[PDB]
Amino acid sequence: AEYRNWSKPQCDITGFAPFSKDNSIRLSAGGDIWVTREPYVSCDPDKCYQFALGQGTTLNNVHSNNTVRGRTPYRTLLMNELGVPFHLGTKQVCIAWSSSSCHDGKAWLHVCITGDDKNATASFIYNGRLVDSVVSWSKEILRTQESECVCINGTCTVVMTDGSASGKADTKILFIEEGKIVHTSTLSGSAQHVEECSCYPRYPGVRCVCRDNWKGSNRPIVDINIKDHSIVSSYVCSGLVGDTPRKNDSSSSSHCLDPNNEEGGHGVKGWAFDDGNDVWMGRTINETSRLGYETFKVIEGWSNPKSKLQINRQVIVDRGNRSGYSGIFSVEGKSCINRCFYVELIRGRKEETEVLWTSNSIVVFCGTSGTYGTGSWPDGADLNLMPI
Amino acid sequence: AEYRNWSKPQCDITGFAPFSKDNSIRLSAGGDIWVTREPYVSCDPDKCYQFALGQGTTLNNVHSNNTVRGRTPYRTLLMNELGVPFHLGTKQVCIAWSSSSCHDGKAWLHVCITGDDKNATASFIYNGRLVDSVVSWSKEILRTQESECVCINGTCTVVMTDGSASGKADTKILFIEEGKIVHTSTLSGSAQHVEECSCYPRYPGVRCVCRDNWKGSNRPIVDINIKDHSIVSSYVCSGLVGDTPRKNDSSSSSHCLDPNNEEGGHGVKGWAFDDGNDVWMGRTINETSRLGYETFKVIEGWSNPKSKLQINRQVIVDRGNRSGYSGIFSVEGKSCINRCFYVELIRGRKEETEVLWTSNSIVVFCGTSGTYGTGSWPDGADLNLMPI
Amino acid sequence: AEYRNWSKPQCDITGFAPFSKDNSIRLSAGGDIWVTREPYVSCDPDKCYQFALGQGTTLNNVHSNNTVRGRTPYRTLLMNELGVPFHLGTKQVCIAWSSSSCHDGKAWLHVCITGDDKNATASFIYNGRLVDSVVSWSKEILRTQESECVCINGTCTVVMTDGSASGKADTKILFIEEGKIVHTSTLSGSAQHVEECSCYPRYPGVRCVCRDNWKGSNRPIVDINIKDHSIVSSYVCSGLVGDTPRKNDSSSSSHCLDPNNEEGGHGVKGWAFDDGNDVWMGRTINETSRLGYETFKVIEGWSNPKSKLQINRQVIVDRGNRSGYSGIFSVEGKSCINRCFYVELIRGRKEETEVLWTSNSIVVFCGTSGTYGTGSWPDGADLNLMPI
Amino acid sequence: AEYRNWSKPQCDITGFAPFSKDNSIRLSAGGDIWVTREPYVSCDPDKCYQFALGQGTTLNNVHSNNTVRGRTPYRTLLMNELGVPFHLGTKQVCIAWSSSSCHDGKAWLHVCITGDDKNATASFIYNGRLVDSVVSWSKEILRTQESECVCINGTCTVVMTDGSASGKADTKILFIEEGKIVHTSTLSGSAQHVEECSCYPRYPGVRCVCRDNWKGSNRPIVDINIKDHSIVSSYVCSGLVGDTPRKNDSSSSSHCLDPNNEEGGHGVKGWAFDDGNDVWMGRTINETSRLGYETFKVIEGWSNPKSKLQINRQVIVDRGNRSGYSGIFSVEGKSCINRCFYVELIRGRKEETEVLWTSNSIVVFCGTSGTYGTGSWPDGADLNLMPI
Ligand SMILES: *[C@@H]1O[C@H](CO)[C@@H](O[C@@H]2O[C@H](CO)[C@@H](O[C@@H]3O[C@H](CO[C@H]4O[C@H](CO)[C@@H](O)[C@H](O)[C@@H]4O)[C@@H](O)[C@H](O[C@H]4O[C@H](CO)[C@@H](O)[C@H](O)[C@@H]4O)[C@@H]3O)[C@H](O)[C@H]2NC(C)=O)[C@H](O)[C@H]1NC(C)=O
Ligand SMILES: *[C@@H]1O[C@H](CO)[C@@H](O[C@@H]2O[C@H](CO)[C@@H](O[C@@H]3O[C@H](CO[C@H]4O[C@H](CO)[C@@H](O)[C@H](O)[C@@H]4O)[C@@H](O)[C@H](O[C@H]4O[C@H](CO)[C@@H](O)[C@H](O)[C@@H]4O)[C@@H]3O)[C@H](O)[C@H]2NC(C)=O)[C@H](O)[C@H]1NC(C)=O
Ligand SMILES: *[C@@H]1O[C@H](CO)[C@@H](O[C@@H]2O[C@H](CO)[C@@H](O[C@@H]3O[C@H](CO[C@H]4O[C@H](CO)[C@@H](O)[C@H](O)[C@@H]4O)[C@@H](O)[C@H](O[C@H]4O[C@H](CO)[C@@H](O)[C@H](O)[C@@H]4O)[C@@H]3O)[C@H](O)[C@H]2NC(C)=O)[C@H](O)[C@H]1NC(C)=O
Ligand SMILES: *[C@@H]1O[C@H](CO)[C@@H](O[C@@H]2O[C@H](CO)[C@@H](O[C@@H]3O[C@H](CO[C@H]4O[C@H](CO)[C@@H](O)[C@H](O)[C@@H]4O)[C@@H](O)[C@H](O[C@H]4O[C@H](CO)[C@@H](O)[C@H](O)[C@@H]4O)[C@@H]3O)[C@H](O)[C@H]2NC(C)=O)[C@H](O)[C@H]1NC(C)=O
Ligand SMILES: *[C@@H]1O[C@H](CO)[C@@H](O[C@@H]2O[C@H](CO)[C@@H](O)[C@H](O)[C@H]2NC(C)=O)[C@H](O)[C@H]1NC(C)=O
Ligand SMILES: *[C@@H]1O[C@H](CO[C@@H]2O[C@@H](C)[C@@H](O)[C@@H](O)[C@@H]2O)[C@@H](O)[C@H](O)[C@H]1NC(C)=O
Ligand SMILES: *[C@@H]1O[C@H](CO[C@@H]2O[C@@H](C)[C@@H](O)[C@@H](O)[C@@H]2O)[C@@H](O)[C@H](O)[C@H]1NC(C)=O
Ligand SMILES: *[C@@H]1O[C@H](CO[C@@H]2O[C@@H](C)[C@@H](O)[C@@H](O)[C@@H]2O)[C@@H](O)[C@H](O)[C@H]1NC(C)=O
Ligand SMILES: *[C@@H]1O[C@H](CO)[C@@H](O)[C@H](O)[C@H]1NC(C)=O
Ligand SMILES: *[C@@H]1O[C@H](CO)[C@@H](O)[C@H](O)[C@H]1NC(C)=O
Ligand SMILES: *[C@@H]1O[C@H](CO)[C@@H](O)[C@H](O)[C@H]1NC(C)=O
Ligand SMILES: *[C@@H]1O[C@H](CO)[C@@H](O)[C@H](O)[C@H]1NC(C)=O
Ligand SMILES: *[C@@H]1O[C@H](CO)[C@@H](O)[C@H](O)[C@H]1NC(C)=O
Ligand SMILES: *[C@@H]1O[C@H](CO)[C@@H](O)[C@H](O)[C@H]1NC(C)=O
Ligand SMILES: *[C@@H]1O[C@H](CO)[C@@H](O)[C@H](O)[C@H]1NC(C)=O
Ligand SMILES: [Ca+2]
Ligand SMILES: [Ca+2]
Ligand SMILES: [Ca+2]
Ligand SMILES: [Ca+2]
Ligand SMILES: [Ca+2]
Repeated sequence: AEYRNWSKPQCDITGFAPFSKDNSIRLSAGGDIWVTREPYVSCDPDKCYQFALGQGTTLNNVHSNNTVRGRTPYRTLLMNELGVPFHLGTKQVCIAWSSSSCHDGKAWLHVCITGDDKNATASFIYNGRLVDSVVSWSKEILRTQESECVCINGTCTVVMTDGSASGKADTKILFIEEGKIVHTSTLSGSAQHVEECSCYPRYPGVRCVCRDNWKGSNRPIVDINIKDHSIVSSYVCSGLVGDTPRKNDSSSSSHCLDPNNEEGGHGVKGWAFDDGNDVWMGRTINETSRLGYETFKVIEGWSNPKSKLQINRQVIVDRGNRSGYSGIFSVEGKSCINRCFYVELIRGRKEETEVLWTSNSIVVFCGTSGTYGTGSWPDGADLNLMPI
Repeated sequence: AEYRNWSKPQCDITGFAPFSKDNSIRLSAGGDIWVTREPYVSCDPDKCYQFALGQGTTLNNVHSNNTVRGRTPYRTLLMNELGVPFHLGTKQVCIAWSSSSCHDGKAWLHVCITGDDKNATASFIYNGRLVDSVVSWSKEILRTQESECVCINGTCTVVMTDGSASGKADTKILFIEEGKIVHTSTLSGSAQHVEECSCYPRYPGVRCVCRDNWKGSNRPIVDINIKDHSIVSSYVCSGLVGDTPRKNDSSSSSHCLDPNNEEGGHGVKGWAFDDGNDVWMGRTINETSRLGYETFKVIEGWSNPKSKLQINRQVIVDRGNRSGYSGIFSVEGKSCINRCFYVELIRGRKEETEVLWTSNSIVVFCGTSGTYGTGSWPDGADLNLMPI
Repeated sequence: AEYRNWSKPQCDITGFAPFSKDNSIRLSAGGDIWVTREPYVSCDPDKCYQFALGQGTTLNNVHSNNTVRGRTPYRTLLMNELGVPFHLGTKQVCIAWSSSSCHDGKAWLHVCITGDDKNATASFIYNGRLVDSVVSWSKEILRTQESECVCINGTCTVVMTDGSASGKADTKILFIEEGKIVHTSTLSGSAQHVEECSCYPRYPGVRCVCRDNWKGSNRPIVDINIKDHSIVSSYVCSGLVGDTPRKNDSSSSSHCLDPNNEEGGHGVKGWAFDDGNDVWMGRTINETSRLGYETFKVIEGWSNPKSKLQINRQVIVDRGNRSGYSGIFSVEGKSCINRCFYVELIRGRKEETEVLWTSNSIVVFCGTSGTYGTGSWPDGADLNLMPI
Repeated sequence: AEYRNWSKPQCDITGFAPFSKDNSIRLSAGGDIWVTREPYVSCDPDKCYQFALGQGTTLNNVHSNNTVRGRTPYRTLLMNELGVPFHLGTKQVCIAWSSSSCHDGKAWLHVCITGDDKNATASFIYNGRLVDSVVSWSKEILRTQESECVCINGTCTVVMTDGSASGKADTKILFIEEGKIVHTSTLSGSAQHVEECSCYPRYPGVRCVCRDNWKGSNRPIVDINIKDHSIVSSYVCSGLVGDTPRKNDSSSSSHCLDPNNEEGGHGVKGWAFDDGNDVWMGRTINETSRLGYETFKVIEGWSNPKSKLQINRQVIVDRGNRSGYSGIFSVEGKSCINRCFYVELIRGRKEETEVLWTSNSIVVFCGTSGTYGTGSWPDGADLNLMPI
């Protein structure tokens, strides 16, 4: 086994094709399925695995009540092969209400945060063993990506924030080798608030596209230079913006360095990446809430804060169906690195009062250099008919 | 791991021996089992896998109501080892209301079609990743085999159809190397309508025996040449025809070039293969309905359209129980390529109104050069006793 | 991977140590467990597998009614790693209401029989593909061992019977190389009725201890020469006799060549093996019924038929508890071949009328050259409480 | 594949990081989970496994009543990958009401004990086959570690006891090569009563921290020389003692050689290990019943029976919640050997009478040389809302 260098060009992309659906909730009206949230996908060199933070309970289960809650000691990171839904034989790989995993070509790294809000613990687990742990530095909800980390030449990076959800917070980038935190750069550049980054390998370094929970409804970018541990940061220029909430298509605007100050509060995890001076991005369809899910290309949207020219729209989930978190992952082809993404399909509380639980299912698309059509692929469960 | 070439002669066949039964429905009365239809069987160099098209629901499950429906955004392609019923630990390999799959000696190809009726998308998945996709070309229910594809020297082939189900349609044959659509030949020859081909290797090409849904109760044949991509086609000469509905044995007739025009409309997926000038074929035992299942050799049935001389019959499913789709697969023996087939045993709606769902189980026989006896192997669930 | 030769001295045995137990019936009151009968154990070079004949149903399932029946089309051979109870992810490896399996060092052979009572088919499955089959020869319930077969230098041997359960039946021994029947030898020597042979390797031959459903309460021995395919047969001399029914310890007697004629009608599958001129053997504790199980050694039990001198008695299952079929299998130690055995633990109809089903769990013991104690390991379910 | 030698220095330990939690009781409220007690953790070179002792029943079952009982013939030793809950497809690896396991580099070894209280039997199962067995010597409950054994150069040591739980009793140390009992030295030194040892490699020997159930709330230490098979023994010096029950912190005293005589009756399985002349150790928070769980470092606590200076306290389970047995396991890193530990979270009878069953879940923590914070990880099920 050799370490992944990811030293290949990005695959040509014309949009994304259908790849996976798990049907989790539909399956839990007549099965034993875990209650989850903040799912994501990552792949070893052969195949892809789906992750989630469980709630330490199944759905048809009295312990399902009040699983809207985001941190409990009973939360663990679930790991299955992609498209094997989270059944009772599912492996909980570490204790965590916040997590990030990646495979460096030789083994899996997992980053797992659990414990008190003010004194949380991050564990670093590699080749099935604990190798390290750092402590919460600002004492306010140590948290990480909720999607895959990236590993170049055996050096894996992960972005972590401790701090205010609504003011300056303390963001750091760790560099992990065979499970050991070898360096710790602190955030730099113009990004003013950073959360749940969707990172991808852009040789010779790593690029991430994040959530700004404070004053931006445009999206932070982070460059990460893997050799000298340096960081620069900014915002996704595209005048069509990827956070939720945000203003409508006619009003909005963006900046290449600063938060647009537009409904900037709150947000949703999301993803975008670059194709020359253009930008591929996904986002919710509804501008203020977590309904529907679209991707597209904005022409010159990577390098022009004034561009609002989308081509290649694809509806993933239609505006009548709930979406949620979403992130990126990278798959290595014979000739190129492909970009793929997942979409958390949230059901239940607080938005849906037909039940007492909160959970998700998931849908995964992958870039293609070929052709595709339309469709829609929601969660498809009926809550009025669900275990009451 | 070298590519499969299948460059061994077809095994001496005196008939078929019992190979596999999954018992899916009876089990789903006392366990959480997937609702499925359109199963098939394919096998890697070491062992055999069963596939099927899930309904994103288990049987004892409120979402099972209405699963008679062909295309939903929740249908996914399920894959287990042969004889492992579709339990909740079953992997979904892609989103699909129409698929095919083959292993090429090195890795699995899946051809998965999902999306809108008028704008379907086919994804091509190889060695664990999306490598390609085509849109619907005629915008009228893009569909493929519902059984194994075939790969020789690392080029795999699949047959797809877009367009009318009761008039001329647009059938193409795709050639695929490591998940990459490398050529697209268009259908040619006498065959006038084509659906759901059951293809076998037959060095140095591939042979398919399909379903004409338009004016044929005789079955289409499709020859595929692999090195130059040329396609010819015709019908199965035998005067005892393989489709359902059809005319009875005294009344029916056939042609080697055109459809026969006898109850030709509609159909069922089925299979045949040649042995010199003789034809082995399975079919249903009722003329108009998917009841029972039989197999036999029609002597000179591959090259004389008047021949109705059948020998070596066997009742696979007795005339009073339910059959359905049926297809071939080829298994590489020590000295020869053998031929086997599964039979979909469809139960429930709309033919059976004791329940609200529609599902299948399966039985599998394999070619034998040895000896054998008689029996019947239906689904054997009581729908009078099933889930509410 | 080399073939098994089994060419090592047989291990020293002082009695048997506990090895495995599946508590299947106990689990089936709070889980989905297969209904089975006629279980057995066979090991690959690395580890053991547990086998059984299914009823195409789990226990908490409406279809479990009249699982007393011994031949339906819904019966399959189930195969798990030893210890892993028959849950829904259990593989059904072939269609069988009578089976025998065994690993030759390179791959598994399975010998499965299904079909009509008067025309059944035995399928031979090797390295995951169908390689041969044979028709019933006497048209009267073709059956086989219901426990492991034995393979030497890549030649496997299995004993099958077809014919009357209460008169002269037609017993044959097959030699199967890589799934292919290379020879069929008919039964020879002095044994007058043969069924359900528990066979073990004994370099260079194979040897089997069987059941006489006809006139014997002593046990047929069959002896198979693997190179020149010769058969002899006789009975287990021991005045202590292993079949059930039988006369009591004081009243019973035996014979080295003929059936004792003492309560010979009916029987049970059991086992024995030589230890110089002595015999180790198991049997039900009760004379006329399938209650309790015991093993002991009988000094000069292999060669002198007047001997009734037992020693090293062990109670495996106490006399107030149900037992059943039992059979031998051999595990290869570093320097010698060990000998182990399984006791079927039958619960349900028609002996126990509290429930409508008929199922079993199992317990497994292995030869030791060490010291051991006492105990009793029954099935331990309470049927006064099981489903309905 | 070479034997494990464990010939690396012990890793720096500043404390413990969260590693795994299995949430077994909460899951059993809506899913089929085994009833277990006396769980523990051991790892092959690649990955860890959670073992436990099954009550031969799942939780939602009639057979779960009276699982408070310690020894029945339905108990088996369960084995899953760490973080995979004891679901229906979990392997039962041998019959055991008391057990121990280690991997020696090449394969697994299981020491399992079952049978009559006064004539128990212990089976030694190595690389999937029974290699040995010894009877109960003092005919008063042969029992063993209930946590991992330890192997060095392919020789495994395990500690067993036969005799009184409140008096002199007979402890022995077995030395096992590939499942073969090669030698047996008996207990020697000032250790007066020894049970349930939590052992760990300490090249070139093995050391163990045990339970004294007779006169000592300090914990026996046992040192095992692997080369001359010689045994010394004593007690953990630290003034804060590891047993439950015990006196409070201002009353407690120890002794390096003899039992303290302080509420010395009864006990709980627990662990400690040396770090220079300091000791690392865990224990229940509450001094007299199994409530809460804590770990800390005692400065000079390994060598000075007067030292009561603890540093680095961590609460694993808060004092409102239930703990139980806890043991140690060792994990080989690149440079050094890490120490880890599990905690049993016992729920139900006798202490809690809302339900009729007794079962557990586990939480697991690992040595770290990095940093950490606080938290509490109880079992977290609601027995009020549990199955009747
Ligand atoms: C089968 O499926 C295919 C593939 O998904 C569909 O083709 C896509 O259709 C979408 C939707 O129309 C296209 O996305 C849109 O592109 C527009 C640009 O289109 C033209 O204009 C420019 C500039 O003059 C030309 O250069 C270019 O060649 C085009 O002719 C954008 O304007 C769209 O954005 C606007 O529309 C959406 C609604 O669609 C609004 O909600 C937005 O806010 C915005 O106002 C959008 O980006 C996409 O490019 C097509 N892709 C491909 C590869 O063909 C087929 O339509 C479908 N077939 C059927 C029968 O449904
Ligand atoms: C035990 O199991 C074996 C194996 O399955 C059975 O043997 C098979 O039996 C079937 C059914 O009879 C045979 O198939 C039939 O072949 C007929 C050919 O007739 C003759 O063929 C030659 C010479 O002509 C002779 O060798 C032979 O003796 C025959 O007399 C076909 O005409 C049959 O088709 C017609 O009948 C069926 C109903 O049976 C109709 O439904 C058809 O539409 C059609 O009108 C039929 O195909 C088969 O060849 C046998 N195989 C072998 C290997 O022997 C035994 O039947 C079974 N035994 C018992 C006692 O149950
Ligand atoms: C702890 O566990 C061990 C191992 O299981 C037990 O020791 C075994 O005890 C059994 C039962 O008594 C023994 O089996 C019996 O052997 C007898 C041999 O006769 C004597 O001769 C030998 C050698 O000459 C002497 O060493 C010895 O003293 C014997 O007395 C047979 O005669 C017995 O058969 C009769 O008894 C049984 C039931 O008791 C009847 O059902 C039969 O029909 C028959 O009439 C019997 O076979 C066995 O050999 C012992 N094994 C070993 C290895 O020593 C301990 O008993 C047990 N301890 C406790 C307290 O339970
Ligand atoms: C975030 O997370 C970390 C990690 O858990 C916490 O830091 C630990 O805090 C605990 C609890 O206080 C510390 O353990 C305690 O250590 C005392 C040491 O005494 C002093 O002396 C040293 C130098 O000799 C100084 O460095 C230190 O500042 C101390 O003043 C022990 O004496 C304590 O034992 C007594 O208290 C406990 C209750 O705490 C009683 O139950 C005992 O019986 C006894 O009376 C105690 O064990 C631990 O050392 C810290 N570890 C580290 C690495 O710093 C943070 O507290 C936490 N932050 C927040 C805000 O929660
Ligand atoms: C269990 O099986 C028996 C036998 O199949 C069932 O009893 C038979 O039911 C049929 C149709 O209802 C009757 O015509 C017969 O008279 C019955 N036969 C016998 C031998 O009794 C019985 O109903 C089944 N039990 C359940 C609960 O379904
Ligand atoms: C569901 O839970 C509601 C809110 O309960 C709160 O959160 C839970 C997890 C507990 O910690 C509890 O003490 C809190 O009050 C309840 O009001 C409601 O009764 C529950 N519903 C059911 C059906 O149990
Ligand atoms: C079962 O469904 C019946 C009709 O189904 C209709 O079409 C499909 C696509 C469903 O999604 C459904 O919502 C539509 O109404 C219903 O009329 C009937 O009430 C249903 N029965 C039960 C028991 O739920
Ligand atoms: C639960 O069990 C109680 C105690 O009975 C004991 O345990 C069972 C398993 C048997 O071995 C019995 O002979 C023992 O005395 C019962 O007294 C009680 O009723 C049981 N409760 C229920 C609900 O079944
Ligand atoms: C967009 O939002 C603003 C609300 O601030 C509104 O004035 C404007 O008309 C909206 N435009 C459209 C096209 O919805
Ligand atoms: C956004 O979401 C809410 C959900 O209640 C809906 O009522 C509103 O109309 C949506 N608006 C748009 C423009 O999609
Ligand atoms: C077959 O059925 C049709 C009825 O439409 C008829 O042409 C013919 O007479 C039938 N043949 C036999 C043998 O019944
Ligand atoms: C075919 O099936 C139908 C439906 O029950 C039946 O009524 C009919 O008689 C069958 N036809 C023949 C020829 O057996
Ligand atoms: C054995 O059975 C016979 C009946 O044939 C009876 O007379 C005798 O008492 C029995 N002997 C023993 C030892 O049970
Ligand atoms: C067998 O059971 C019967 C009662 O059904 C009993 O009388 C007979 O003696 C039993 N044999 C033994 C050895 O217990
Ligand atoms: C410890 O636990 C016991 C058992 O319930 C309880 O009575 C007692 O109050 C506790 N003691 C302390 C000091 O917390
Ligand atoms: Ca925002
Ligand atoms: Ca259930
Ligand atoms: Ca047709
Ligand atoms: Ca008999
Ligand atoms: Ca004590």
